[PDB]
Amino acid sequence: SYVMPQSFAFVFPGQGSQHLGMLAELGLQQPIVLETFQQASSALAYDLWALVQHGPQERLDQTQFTQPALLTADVAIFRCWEALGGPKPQVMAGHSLGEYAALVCAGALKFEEAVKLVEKRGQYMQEAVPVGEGAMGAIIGLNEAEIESICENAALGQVVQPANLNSTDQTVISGHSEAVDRALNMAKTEGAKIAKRIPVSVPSHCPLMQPAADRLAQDIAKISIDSPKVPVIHNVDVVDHNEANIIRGALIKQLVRPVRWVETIKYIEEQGIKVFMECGPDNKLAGLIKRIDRQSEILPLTTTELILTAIKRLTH
Repeated sequence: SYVMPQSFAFVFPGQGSQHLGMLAELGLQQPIVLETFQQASSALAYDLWALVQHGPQERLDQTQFTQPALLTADVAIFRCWEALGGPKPQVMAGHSLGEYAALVCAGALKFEEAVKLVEKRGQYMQEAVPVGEGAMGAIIGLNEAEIESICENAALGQVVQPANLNSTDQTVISGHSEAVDRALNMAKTEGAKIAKRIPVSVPSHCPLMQPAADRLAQDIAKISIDSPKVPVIHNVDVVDHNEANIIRGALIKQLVRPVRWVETIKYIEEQGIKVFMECGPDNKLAGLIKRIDRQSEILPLTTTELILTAIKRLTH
């Protein structure tokens, strides 16, 4: 008899969630995975599946490859969810690059257009800061206020600021490499449990990305955007938007402003949604969400069995 399904959100991972061989199992099980990668490959003009399966590692980890790889992986998983009978989520959110996946899956952006766009996003971001001059760092155990103060004191004329607000006591900072190091050292001085560089060159979500944002804005103006059919909560402002130019603004501003992930998760939970499906490879967002709320449930979707389990959970 009738069972009201649990409300749920899809969360789409970004950078950091890529790995060689990702989706290999799902790719054997579900023809739509290879078809999706074929679509992406036609847009990119190289065999993306081959790159993701065989690498090399260093290749996959370069931004211009990571971005289309992860967008494609996230969309492939969404398509498998739908193919296996999964219903629409009540809301979607993606972490940085993941926001593009959310917009593709919400029907706002055409997949192959988005693939090309995120390749450009990666290319432009890579080029924004000369090699070695930027950095990102993870700080665990201090709150945002404490970290903001640290960044202000460490900057000394350079850029360093909160970049990803990931969980309540987990923040990534971004900026000039020297300033990031100064800030991380101050964070340790102030009692951070961890204050460490992350292995990226590109200082995303800070004003050093402005040159990339300017370039991407030109491309984004040319891409057709439809109103999302499922609300997508944007990183930059923690709200959904229906209007194309407002979505464009949100995507461009995203590059230079922090990813407000903890506020996004809190917003979703305040709406009564405590079941999250991680629509992509790896379990990085589950890690964050569980820290934000230990009572939340985050379900992986990386195999047919996991997808079917997740679908069943909605009514059981």
